Amino acid sequence: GRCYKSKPPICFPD
Amino acid sequence: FDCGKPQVEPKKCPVVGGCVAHPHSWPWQVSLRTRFGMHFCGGTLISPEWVLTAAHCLEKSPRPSSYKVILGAHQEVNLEPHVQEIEVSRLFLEPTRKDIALLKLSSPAVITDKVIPACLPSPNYVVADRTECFITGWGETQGTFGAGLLKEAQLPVIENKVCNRYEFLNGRVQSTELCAGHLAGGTDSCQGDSGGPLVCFEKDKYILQGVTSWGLGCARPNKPGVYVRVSRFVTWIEGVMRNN
Repeated sequence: GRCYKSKPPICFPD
Repeated sequence: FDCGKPQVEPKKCPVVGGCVAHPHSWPWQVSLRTRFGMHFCGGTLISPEWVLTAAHCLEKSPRPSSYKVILGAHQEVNLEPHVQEIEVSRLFLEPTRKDIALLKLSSPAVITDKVIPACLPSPNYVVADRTECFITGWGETQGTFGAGLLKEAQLPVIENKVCNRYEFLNGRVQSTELCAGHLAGGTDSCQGDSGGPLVCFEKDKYILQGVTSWGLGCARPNKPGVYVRVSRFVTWIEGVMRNN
């Protein structure tokens, strides 16, 4: 569920 | 000009939540853009030649010429005439792979009423629990208004021991990170804000204490935002600047 807040974001399964 | 001291005083509100900032009250706020003008991250001016940002902002291209920095802006798209646009000449990523990076400007920013560096903290200083800080940027607003304008939000720091509790971020936060946010939800940095500042007012100036990095969504209850803890990287930051 971790998402790095760039545009677009980089999101991960946790 | 002195670092961390704006010429337009920022207001508290009368980025999800928060409010539109007074124009130029956050004069270290940078918009990081591709060569063709897409805003995709923020940054913080920390000296006339240097911008601090998040390392994940740079994954699209390893070439400095792919990037340019927008200084002194308030709007996202229809920039005012005196805004400074400077190409990036060098990129430095933190060498232990933490989410922080330095951009060297191809020409030094001209320091003005609208373009002023933030102050760095002393090495390894730990922002106390509950300290009131500000985040700023042009990121997603999730319907809380202010889209396309520089927004701000006031947020308290949540000490790592608490924010790592199972009920909150459940062990995910490293010691080189800090948490900030309202645990009830509703206020956060969001996509497009990465790399921008978390500043805290100390005595008479604003000190850069965090770099917007990641979260479990944005503005969710019991899920505060996570920021790179700038104080843990000051020694590295200064070494790069002084050797380049």
